[PDB]
Amino acid sequence: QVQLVQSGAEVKKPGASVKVSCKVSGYMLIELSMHWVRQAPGKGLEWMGGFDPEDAETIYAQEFQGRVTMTEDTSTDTAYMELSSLRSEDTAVYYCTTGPAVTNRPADYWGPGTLVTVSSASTKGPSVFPLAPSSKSTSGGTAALGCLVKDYFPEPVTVSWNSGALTSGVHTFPAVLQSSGLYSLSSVVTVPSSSLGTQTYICNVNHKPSNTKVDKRVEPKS
Amino acid sequence: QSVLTQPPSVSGAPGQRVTISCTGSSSNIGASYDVHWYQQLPGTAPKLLIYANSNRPSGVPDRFSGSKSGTSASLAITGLQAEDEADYYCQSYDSSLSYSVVFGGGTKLTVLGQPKAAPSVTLFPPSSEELQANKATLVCLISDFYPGAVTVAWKADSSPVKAGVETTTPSKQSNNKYAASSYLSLTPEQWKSHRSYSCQVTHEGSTVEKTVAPTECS
Repeated sequence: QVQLVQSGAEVKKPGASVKVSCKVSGYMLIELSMHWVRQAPGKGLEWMGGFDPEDAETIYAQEFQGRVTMTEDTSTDTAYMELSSLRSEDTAVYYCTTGPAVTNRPADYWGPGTLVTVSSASTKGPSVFPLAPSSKSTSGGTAALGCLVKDYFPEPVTVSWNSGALTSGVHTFPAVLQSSGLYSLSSVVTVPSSSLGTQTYICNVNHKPSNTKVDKRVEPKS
Repeated sequence: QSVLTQPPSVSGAPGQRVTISCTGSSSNIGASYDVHWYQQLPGTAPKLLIYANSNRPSGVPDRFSGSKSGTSASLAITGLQAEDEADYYCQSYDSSLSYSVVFGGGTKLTVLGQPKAAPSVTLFPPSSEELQANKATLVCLISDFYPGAVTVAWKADSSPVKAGVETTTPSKQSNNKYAASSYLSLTPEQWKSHRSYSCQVTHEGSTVEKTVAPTECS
């Protein structure tokens, strides 16, 4: 079918430009109508532009005309959106979307999105601390342990446990914005309490804006 | 704001039928351009729900249907289920200047009558690694509560404390309950100089309090 992968989140300065990529697999790019739709945090969907197969032309939305460029590399099945003269109102998740060009549909498939943050503040990778299991985090046959992902910027951070081999009973919480203007979040996993002496637990933290990954071993409190 | 207009919110009880309208103009829906609908579940990307006014993509249940008449379109959900809590967006095309894709402003759907659920609260003390870095953070994690309103208070020993507390707004989980977290920032000397700290979570008149103490290695 169609699968889409996008470039990673990043912070850009006001007045700068951003270039977001979208790599397509399953269908060749020539068979697809590519579009870009953004969503500012807590707001609705805004179409930026995309391919009109009836005229065979890429058309931009009025509000971005003169600031946006959409291009493609069909040798690599990759589409690109570049947005210039960035401002606060451009902080948003940018989705590539596509529909088969044989249809008029623009968004049968949505990419995973790329969060672009427009700010004068610089990128900061996280400091990761273990949240060790103890008698005060146990619930009989299960126990809670976690990771504290401190003082990063911009969003997002993702967390997995044991490389994704633990999924049931993972909960990664939304981040807090601290007085410093930096974010923190936590992730917890519930595991068997009998296990804790012998099993290895690792939180896998990904901060794409800083090109940082941290695998933090979480050991029982001693 | 939006070129297409939707209600901000709709609600119904499980098993009932609810409708979401989408009104446009003679340059979009009234020009006979198709209307598609997208569902955005809490924490996810939008996904196609209805296409070409009334058709279901593979995988969408037959409880979802759509229609169009004149300048308006409507999404109907029968047999409403708690998993249908989501934001719903209509989409069409508008020829006022050139080709364009236009969206509705979205509708938040609430499923009424969901049972109250008390919070699960876990409180972690500062890690040894963080203390050795001359910092200290208490972490209060609050999950699986319903409805979404929760109050969080902290105590140092028995006395209320506000300095250093930073708390997130409740956020809808994928299971329709809510999560929040609260962080108390202290110096290592403050952490070591009290007998205990507590996080108190109040939800629908009842309170869950967890405590940690620097003299525990538990």
